[PDB]
Amino acid sequence: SMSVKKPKRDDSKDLALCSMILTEMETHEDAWPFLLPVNLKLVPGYKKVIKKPMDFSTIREKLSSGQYPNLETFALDVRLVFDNCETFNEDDSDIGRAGHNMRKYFEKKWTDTFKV
Ligand SMILES: CC(=O)c1cc(-c2ccccc2S(C)(=O)=O)c2cc(Oc3ccccc3)ccn12
Repeated sequence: SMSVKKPKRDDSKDLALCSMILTEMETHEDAWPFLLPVNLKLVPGYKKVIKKPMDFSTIREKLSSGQYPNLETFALDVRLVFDNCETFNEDDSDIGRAGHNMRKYFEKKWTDTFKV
């Protein structure tokens, strides 16, 4: 509260660390469904069903241009990729499996990087 400062984590390396995580994501063999925005002209349903599309190229651009206020906003966009993937794709399909794999990959890096 006013004039009562809470201790806060050192956030100075967050940008570099999130960039590194995103690079690891981008180069994963199963990243292929997530590299570019879902093609709204070619993918019937997508536009209407998925209210907030997100993908790794969009996140990279946002990260490179100061559009994440903090590391949590970054993680929210990463998780949004995988949440959209699950909404739109069967768990059993190649894309749905890829999404599950990439979510797991991401969360382990997230915990290992930012949870002490
Ligand atoms: C993430 C997702 O739901 C998704 C991703 C693609 C896709 C897959 C392969 C290459 C490129 C893309 S993208 C990001 O350019 O859309 C995809 C494709 C979908 O429908 C198809 C599938 C085959 C042919 C045409 C459209 C549906 C969902 N996604």
